[PDB]
Amino acid sequence: SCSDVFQYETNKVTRIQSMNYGTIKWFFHVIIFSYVCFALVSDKLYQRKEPVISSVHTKVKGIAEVKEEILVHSVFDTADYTFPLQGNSFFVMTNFLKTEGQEQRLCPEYPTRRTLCSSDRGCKKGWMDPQSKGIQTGRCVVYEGNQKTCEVSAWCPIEAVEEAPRPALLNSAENFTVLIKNNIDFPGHNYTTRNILPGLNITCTFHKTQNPQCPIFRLGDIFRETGDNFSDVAIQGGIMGIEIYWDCNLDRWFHHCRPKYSFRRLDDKTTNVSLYPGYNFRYAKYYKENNVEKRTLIKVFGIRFDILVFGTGGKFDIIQLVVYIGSTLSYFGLAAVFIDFLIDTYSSNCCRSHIYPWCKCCQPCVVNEYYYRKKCESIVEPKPTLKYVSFVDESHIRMVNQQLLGRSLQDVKGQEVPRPAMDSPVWCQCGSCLPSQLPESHRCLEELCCRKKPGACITTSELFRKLVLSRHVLQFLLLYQEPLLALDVDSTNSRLRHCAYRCYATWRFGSQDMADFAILPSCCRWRIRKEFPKSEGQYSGFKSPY
Amino acid sequence: SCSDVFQYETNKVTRIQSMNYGTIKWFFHVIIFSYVCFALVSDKLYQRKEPVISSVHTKVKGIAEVKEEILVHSVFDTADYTFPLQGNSFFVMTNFLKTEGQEQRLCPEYPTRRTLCSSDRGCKKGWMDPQSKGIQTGRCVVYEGNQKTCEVSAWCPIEAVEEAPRPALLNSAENFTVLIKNNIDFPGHNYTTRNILPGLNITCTFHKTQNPQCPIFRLGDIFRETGDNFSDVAIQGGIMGIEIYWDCNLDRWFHHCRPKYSFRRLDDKTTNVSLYPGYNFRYAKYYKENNVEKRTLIKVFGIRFDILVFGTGGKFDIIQLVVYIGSTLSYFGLAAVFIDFLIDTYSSNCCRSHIYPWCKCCQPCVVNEYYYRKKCESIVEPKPTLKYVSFVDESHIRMVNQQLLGRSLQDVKGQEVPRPAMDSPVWCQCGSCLPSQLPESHRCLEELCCRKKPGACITTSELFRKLVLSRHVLQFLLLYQEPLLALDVDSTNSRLRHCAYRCYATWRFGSQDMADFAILPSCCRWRIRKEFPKSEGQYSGFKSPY
Amino acid sequence: SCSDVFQYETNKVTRIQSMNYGTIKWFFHVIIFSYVCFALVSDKLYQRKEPVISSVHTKVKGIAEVKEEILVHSVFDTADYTFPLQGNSFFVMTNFLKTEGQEQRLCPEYPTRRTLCSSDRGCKKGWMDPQSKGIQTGRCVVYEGNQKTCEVSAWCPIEAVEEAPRPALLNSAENFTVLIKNNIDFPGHNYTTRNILPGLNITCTFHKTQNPQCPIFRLGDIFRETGDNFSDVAIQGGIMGIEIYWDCNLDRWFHHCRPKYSFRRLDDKTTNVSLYPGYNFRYAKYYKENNVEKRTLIKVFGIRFDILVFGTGGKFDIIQLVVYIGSTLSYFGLAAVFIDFLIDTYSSNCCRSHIYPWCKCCQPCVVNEYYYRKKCESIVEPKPTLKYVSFVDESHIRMVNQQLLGRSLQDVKGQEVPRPAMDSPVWCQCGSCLPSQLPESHRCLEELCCRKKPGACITTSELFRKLVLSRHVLQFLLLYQEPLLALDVDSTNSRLRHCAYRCYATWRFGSQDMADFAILPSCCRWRIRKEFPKSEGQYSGFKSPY
Ligand SMILES: CC(C)CCC[C@@H](C)[C@H]1CC[C@H]2[C@@H]3CC=C4C[C@@H](OC(=O)CCC(=O)O)CC[C@]4(C)[C@H]3CC[C@]12C
Ligand SMILES: CC(C)CCC[C@@H](C)[C@H]1CC[C@H]2[C@@H]3CC=C4C[C@@H](OC(=O)CCC(=O)O)CC[C@]4(C)[C@H]3CC[C@]12C
Ligand SMILES: CC(C)CCC[C@@H](C)[C@H]1CC[C@H]2[C@@H]3CC=C4C[C@@H](OC(=O)CCC(=O)O)CC[C@]4(C)[C@H]3CC[C@]12C
Ligand SMILES: *[C@@H]1O[C@H](CO)[C@@H](O[C@@H]2O[C@H](CO)[C@@H](O)[C@H](O)[C@H]2NC(C)=O)[C@H](O)[C@H]1NC(C)=O
Ligand SMILES: *[C@@H]1O[C@H](CO)[C@@H](O[C@@H]2O[C@H](CO)[C@@H](O)[C@H](O)[C@H]2NC(C)=O)[C@H](O)[C@H]1NC(C)=O
Ligand SMILES: *[C@@H]1O[C@H](CO)[C@@H](O[C@@H]2O[C@H](CO)[C@@H](O)[C@H](O)[C@H]2NC(C)=O)[C@H](O)[C@H]1NC(C)=O
Ligand SMILES: *[C@@H]1O[C@H](CO)[C@@H](O[C@@H]2O[C@H](CO)[C@@H](O)[C@H](O)[C@H]2NC(C)=O)[C@H](O)[C@H]1NC(C)=O
Ligand SMILES: Nc1nc2c(ncn2[C@@H]2O[C@H](COP(=O)(O)OP(=O)(O)O)[C@@H](O)[C@H]2O)c(=O)[nH]1
Ligand SMILES: Nc1nc2c(ncn2[C@@H]2O[C@H](COP(=O)(O)OP(=O)(O)O)[C@@H](O)[C@H]2O)c(=O)[nH]1
Ligand SMILES: Nc1nc2c(ncn2[C@@H]2O[C@H](COP(=O)(O)OP(=O)(O)O)[C@@H](O)[C@H]2O)c(=O)[nH]1
Ligand SMILES: *C(=O)CCCCCCCCCCCCCCC
Ligand SMILES: *C(=O)CCCCCCCCCCCCCCC
Ligand SMILES: *C(=O)CCCCCCCCCCCCCCC
Ligand SMILES: *C(=O)CCCCCCCCCCCCCCC
Ligand SMILES: *C(=O)CCCCCCCCCCCCCCC
Ligand SMILES: *C(=O)CCCCCCCCCCCCCCC
Ligand code: NA
Ligand SMILES: [Zn+2]
Ligand SMILES: [Zn+2]
Ligand SMILES: [Zn+2]
Ligand SMILES: [Zn+2]
Ligand SMILES: [Zn+2]
Ligand SMILES: [Zn+2]
Repeated sequence: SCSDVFQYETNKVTRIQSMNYGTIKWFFHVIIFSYVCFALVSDKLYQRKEPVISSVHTKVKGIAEVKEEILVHSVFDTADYTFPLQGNSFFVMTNFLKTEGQEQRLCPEYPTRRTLCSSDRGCKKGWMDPQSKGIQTGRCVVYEGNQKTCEVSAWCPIEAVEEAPRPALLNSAENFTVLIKNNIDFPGHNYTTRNILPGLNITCTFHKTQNPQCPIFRLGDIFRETGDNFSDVAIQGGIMGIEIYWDCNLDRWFHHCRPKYSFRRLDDKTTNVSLYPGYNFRYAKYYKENNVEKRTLIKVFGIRFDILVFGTGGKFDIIQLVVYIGSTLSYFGLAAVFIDFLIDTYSSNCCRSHIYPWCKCCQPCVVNEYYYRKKCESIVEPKPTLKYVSFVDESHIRMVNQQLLGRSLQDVKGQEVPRPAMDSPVWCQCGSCLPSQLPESHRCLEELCCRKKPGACITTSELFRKLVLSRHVLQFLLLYQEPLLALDVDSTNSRLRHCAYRCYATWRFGSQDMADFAILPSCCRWRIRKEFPKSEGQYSGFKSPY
Repeated sequence: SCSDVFQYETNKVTRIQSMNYGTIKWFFHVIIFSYVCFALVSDKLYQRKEPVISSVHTKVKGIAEVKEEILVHSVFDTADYTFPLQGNSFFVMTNFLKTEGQEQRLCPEYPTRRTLCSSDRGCKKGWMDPQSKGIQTGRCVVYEGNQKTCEVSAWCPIEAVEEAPRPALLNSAENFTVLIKNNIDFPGHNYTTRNILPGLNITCTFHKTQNPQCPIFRLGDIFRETGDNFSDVAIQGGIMGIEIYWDCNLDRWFHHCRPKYSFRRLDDKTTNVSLYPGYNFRYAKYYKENNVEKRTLIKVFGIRFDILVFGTGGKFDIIQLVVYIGSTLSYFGLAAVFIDFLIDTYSSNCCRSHIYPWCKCCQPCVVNEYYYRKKCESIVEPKPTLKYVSFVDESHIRMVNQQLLGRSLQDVKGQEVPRPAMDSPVWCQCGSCLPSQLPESHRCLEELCCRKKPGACITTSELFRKLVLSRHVLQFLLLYQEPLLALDVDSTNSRLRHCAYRCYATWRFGSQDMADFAILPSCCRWRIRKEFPKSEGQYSGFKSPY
Repeated sequence: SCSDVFQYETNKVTRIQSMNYGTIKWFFHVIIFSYVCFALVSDKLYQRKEPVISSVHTKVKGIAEVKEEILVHSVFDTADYTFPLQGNSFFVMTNFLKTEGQEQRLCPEYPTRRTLCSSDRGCKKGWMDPQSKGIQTGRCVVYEGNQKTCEVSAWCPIEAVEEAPRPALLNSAENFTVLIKNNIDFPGHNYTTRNILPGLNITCTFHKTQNPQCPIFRLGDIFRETGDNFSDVAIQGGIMGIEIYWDCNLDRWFHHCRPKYSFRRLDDKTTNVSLYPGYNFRYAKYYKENNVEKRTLIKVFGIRFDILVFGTGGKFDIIQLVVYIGSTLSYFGLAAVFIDFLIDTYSSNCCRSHIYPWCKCCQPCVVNEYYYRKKCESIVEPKPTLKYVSFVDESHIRMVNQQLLGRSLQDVKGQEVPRPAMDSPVWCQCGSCLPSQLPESHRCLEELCCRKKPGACITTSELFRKLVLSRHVLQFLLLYQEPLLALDVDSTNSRLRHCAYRCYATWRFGSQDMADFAILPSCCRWRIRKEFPKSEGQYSGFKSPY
């Protein structure tokens, strides 16, 4: 109903005045809160992070004097050593080999072990070797004098097999400068900045400590940073990485979006010719001379500079913070988990029978028995088979959640439970019990005696006659609930019989949890039925409430 | 104060010995833990993942014999069929159309339906058609014999409208090989590796099962993988993707960082000429012949290979694991939520009056009544309007949280509550009540009788005279709290009057929660006031504690 | 054991029938659930998001009539104004400066302030100025007539220092069109789509409202969108961004994967010549004329269009949803936290002694005293030093968890605690106490009197003689636990002495929590020992249970 909707259940708690557990709780809480705040700040988990969208524009500056045997000196400019390719990459030629006046004809292949032939049997027509730039014609030919090489259809004259020039022809390229303009955007955050800000000094060169924001880089300085030697790499070439990292906080109070520049060689420093070490490409200049298409083939060596731009932009997001806080909230209940585990363990008797005698430092932790007693109440499943049995000659109570397979309940011994400390037949050991008058199937239930060993019956006790058999007590108990009650003698006697069973069960078992499922001894049962007999019929006996 | 800071509140709990609920709890816990661990391992939620920073370097190898009508055979090398463009992409020419000796002049446009004119009226001076590479001059001209085309300023001779050659001139390009060198970095994790490791066989070609780590790829094999036909795509061209995936675990014990190679065609397999199918571009060779700038225009068809490199690098992060664990901790309380929901539902009487008679399989779930009784205590808001009423002729108690609008409290019937089973006037049905002597506004409160229907007054009960009106009982109760108390007769009588109200309320209502807000019947009230009258003045009556 | 494994502990709770707290709980729950669902939907936190892998293919269409003084008109096509560079970028030449017939020789440098020399002293041999494309030879030379410039080895004739042409020679480039084909993939989700779908109109041009899905873009329209003027940027050049955003939901029921096109200028709108404003590059055409390698140097101005493709693809992931729900579950316990905080504060007496008299609106919140009483039970650490003391002349009880440094326990006054309202020597103020017969070290414990101020001893009370000293009461209490008990007179007397201590402690302190650690007054102690003396020996006294 409506009145049941507007309810609030609060947990019943026990507040413990303990230095140890209070200190533990607050230590746990402070550590957890400090780590939670530290993780939040360090990893900026309150921030939504957006990857950087980058655009790079490079401007390489520098001229080189190049000396080639012919000896002639020439000046190379950007139009000569730079091949406009990309923005996130630029290439600087550092060396070259020139093959001039090539033509599509038949020519003697350059002398090599795979090529040098003695007769036409050492060459197959149409053979396309992976190591040739030509297709075999089948016949050997004189490359020069004694040398006999396999003729091949290709661009001719064939390239000479020669290593790259040493020293590199554009070794002066380490003195070249590149200006890098990097525009970045965070479209989700709608933020864009660039690496060159107004007022930045433009006549500087980058230095990681002196000028770490000058976007002008000397290539030799890049190689020094990486520990690589420009002169060596210039010969055969390579690939260098210019990393631009953007750790950008777009919170206006803590705003910072500047690049960090780092350098990384990207080509393997290998000498395995099978792997094509360095960085080179064959680039052909075409020109029409003598009404024929010609080719100046240049094997271009150089260094490709890859501009690697990466990073994130963070701005405060409520949802991210909420998610993080919710992911951290359950950690504050671990103090309770730990302390409750301590209360549950140290309440165990084992911790005192064996441990404390050995480790006498832990004895003061016996207070957890009191804490557990005040904290936890143990209850059993109220099953129809549940029965509780008390013997006056025993200090404990037996729980029998076990079917009686025709066995006397006196002989069925179940697990012991402690009594709440509020403060003729063969199975009879008191000589005051009578056989059960129930159906034989259910007769074993009442085959129980007040005592496990021979002795005096509990019926002979004073308190049995004052508590259980006193008409005044039972009448008072009945009137307390029904003050004006008036019943026939038989109905009243039945009520007093029930109240007497109740009184015995409460007296010997205590809690109604046990007294509800208690079983009266035959002696007490039949004494009560003698004090309050029914006019007619037979007694139903124990009927479990569930 | 300080002593209040060092406190620990533990929750009071009820431990249930139940097979069903213990099994349910442990089943829930095991399932939740297993799923939590499985999710953690599978998605590596203990790891901080960094996107890969990639650098690609390609080396295409292969020569092609090209036959063009003129019939002449020529050998194409990389310098011829490759246009150095990028690292994450390479292009292989597969076909071409050559237009030689172009000049900037006035020329007859190539015959087309849009172009063919009969007179100068079919061409507008300065017209720039989207389908022309020229600007109209206004006059028709003879392309050849009868053909009359619109003269146009453009590069001349104009290109012939011809499809790409079939078969492709560089069909042998499927036999070409590309070596891909991929360098990757995880700057946050400070890890870099490359796809070619020392010892990798260099004379292999990639195969997805035999050699899935050879970075040398035959282009035809790529197309076979994709199910595309190289011969067909070579004619008009296309775009192929070489995907390099890096699933890299940088935990040293479980370290693995190798690439997975896959292939994906990236151009639409369309035949819509409006959409410019394939991949072609017009590239012009410039040469000075006859002291004039000329142009050999080549329509270059071929396949662009895009190298797509993606992936993540994971290394264990404490913060990520902490966040995940905290996000999973609350799921362990769902067993408690579920079982408490079961206890709350199955405690409902509805589950037994109607359900169990129908579904007799659920009857053993009646134990939840006991569990709920041992688990939950219901309390009401102690409002000034709160009043509890008990009639001896009823087995229940009425709660009246409702203002008395001049109505007798006997006539005001509130909702019924069950009594805690601890074990002359017109509105009078017992003939022992007197009218209220309070102000008329507050007189209706005491207009209550001990019984709802005619009968004997509860004052005639024995227990009323023994519990409520016995001087010994009240004196004992007062001395129990104040052993040495001694008061004037009037003060003592007032104390006994209060204690008698208390005794009636406790006897008929039980818990002080109800007895505090109980209302004594007029009969009992005035009998008590007769047994313990005050010397002078009038009786204040009921004063709610709140 | 096994029976202890199959247990379920449920929390004991108090259900409060309160409009205020029920409404607060449900308001909290509804707000939290609504925000949780809103965050989930808005941020799609049930989805695993994959970054887009993009491939771009551009096709620029348009021809321009170019007029250069010589005055001659020429038609430029793609082969002329487009430099095949990349897919994610395309370049359109908009202006150029041509330097024809350059040769590698010695030439007079172009007149500038840094260059103009009067004699050979104004030029250093081999000097490589950053602003020169040549290397100084050391001698001045006549550029023209009076002008004297420093001779320099370079490509000659040296380029004239001239601004870019105004108006731009390819100003008609704003009428050019580019078709952008964008293929995207989500490899984890195994989804690929493209921006051109079947049925898309191909004769349109993009408009942000009319045709926001036409992938054909007029460049001038892009600049209008950005608010930039194409004519101005065409002169010196620039960089424009075409952003393609993919917000793609790959859930089939809510599936949508289409691009959003936006435009952003990427070059800084700077006029600082040091920063190389615009976008230009020097591109050289090489031709062999007169058996010499020549160079037509073109300074190419134009606009680079960067195609920026970004976005995510989301598909439902169970793990992500589970993580989010778990991160949100603990927020539902904040209603309980808040209401329990309210119960804990408003139970404070301070809220009534001072606050309510001032703020009389809060008085009805005094019910939290009742709620806290029904919710929280406070217990103390049962330390060996813990002792409770009650004086009959005081209404409260004193807790002494403090060692007695030879001080009489009567003089040691500890903190006050309220009694559970169940309902000759110098330190003696009643004249019935005797000195302690314990060892002097432990004698101060029993140096306690029944009353703090002079008066009658509690032993003179009737209830002391009826409850504590009545043999019947104690015998009944002993038989209630041991009905058939029979002991020697000395053992029985010891049992009655213990039970009398128990009865006094229970009567004056109540709960066994206090009565366990209570200290009997010397008067009561010795009266009890007189009523039940031991045959021989001395009395041990108080022994703390812990
Ligand atoms: C870790 C747990 C235990 C405690 C939770 C701490 C939070 C209260 C902190 C974490 C991140 C903090 C935020 C970090 C960044 C910002 C941005 C800041 O705004 C700006 O800096 C920009 C101002 C502008 O928008 O113009 C305002 C404070 C705020 C929201 C902070 C408010 C306090 C927050 C939410
Ligand atoms: C899912 C819930 C219920 C249980 C939590 C399980 C954790 C205890 C697991 C999850 C991930 C595990 C980690 C996975 C990876 C590593 C890296 C491993 O280190 C290495 O492999 C590299 C060693 C090196 O650093 O040189 C050390 C163990 C550790 C921290 C593991 C420790 C155990 C962890 C934290
Ligand atoms: C926010 C808290 C308090 C409540 C949790 C809500 C969930 C039950 C919602 C959140 C996201 C929802 C999902 C969003 C998307 C989908 C995909 C949908 O499948 C499709 O659309 C594609 C069908 C196909 O696979 O072919 C099926 C429903 C499902 C799983 C939804 C089921 C209901 C979900 C898990
Ligand atoms: C950097 O590289 C250059 C070129 O490889 C090294 O100089 C060469 O060193 C070898 C061995 O001594 C000589 O035979 C060559 O004649 C040198 N060439 C030049 C250009 O002088 C140079 O030594 C390397 N750097 C360092 C520091 O060792
Ligand atoms: C790719 O290379 C293979 C191997 O050279 C070619 O197949 C050969 O083709 C010739 C001419 O038809 C035959 O004489 C050979 O017997 C073939 N060899 C094998 C092993 O089959 C193939 O034609 C080439 N493909 C293209 C498109 O050029
Ligand atoms: C792969 O593509 C080639 C070229 O389109 C196909 O070969 C052509 O097929 C048509 C139809 O039979 C013939 O008219 C042409 O003469 C063929 N050209 C060549 C080069 O032979 C080839 O059939 C396609 N692959 C497959 C398996 O069908
Ligand atoms: C867009 O740019 C063009 C070129 O800069 C501007 O046209 C020039 O404007 C100046 C100043 O009035 C004149 O001296 C030039 O002769 C103009 N050039 C041309 C090509 O006409 C134009 O004004 C700019 N757009 C707007 C709207 O101001
Ligand atoms: N706990 C308990 N209850 C009993 C016992 N014997 C009888 N009762 C209760 O007494 C009632 C039956 O009374 P009884 O004299 O046995 O049968 P009756 O004469 O037919 O009413 C039922 O409510 C039983 O639960 C017993 O040994 N233990
Ligand atoms: N629960 C309850 N308390 C009552 C009732 N009548 C009086 N009291 C209490 O008795 C005290 C007043 O005593 P009373 O004889 O009514 O008035 P007095 O003579 O002025 O003291 C107050 O503490 C009341 O709360 C009643 O019907 N029910
Ligand atoms: N709470 C409490 N227990 C007491 C006090 N005096 C004695 N006892 C208990 O009584 C028992 C000792 O009885 P006592 O006559 O003092 O000594 P005994 O004659 O050697 O047995 C122990 O269990 C004590 O805890 C007292 O003042 N307070
Ligand atoms: C007598 O019964 C003493 C036995 C104590 C058993 C508890 C042992 C404590 C060690 C931890 C056991 C639980 C695992 C917790 C892992 C963090
Ligand atoms: C007896 O009850 C002693 C129990 C004490 C439990 C503490 C066990 C060590 C764990 C300490 C962890 C927190 C650091 C110390 C807090 C002061
Ligand atoms: C008599 O009162 C029996 C009525 C039982 C009502 C409970 C019905 C159980 C079905 C679930 C209802 C709550 C929704 C839970 C969704 C997971
Ligand atoms: C009466 O109290 C029976 C209640 C039993 C509750 C179980 C209802 C079915 C839900 C089971 C979910 C867990 C799987 C089975 C555990 C053994
Ligand atoms: C008398 O004792 C009244 C004092 C009340 C103290 C409580 C003050 C309430 C304000 C909040 C204090 C706790 C911080 C909560 C932050 C959200
Ligand atoms: C006395 O016990 C009054 C306590 C009332 C607590 C409410 C204090 C204000 C916080 C309200 C937050 C939720 C919105 C209002 C719910 C109806
Ligand atoms: Na949580
Ligand atoms: Zn017997
Ligand atoms: Zn017996
Ligand atoms: Zn009446
Ligand atoms: Zn009456
Ligand atoms: Zn004294
Ligand atoms: Zn005294």
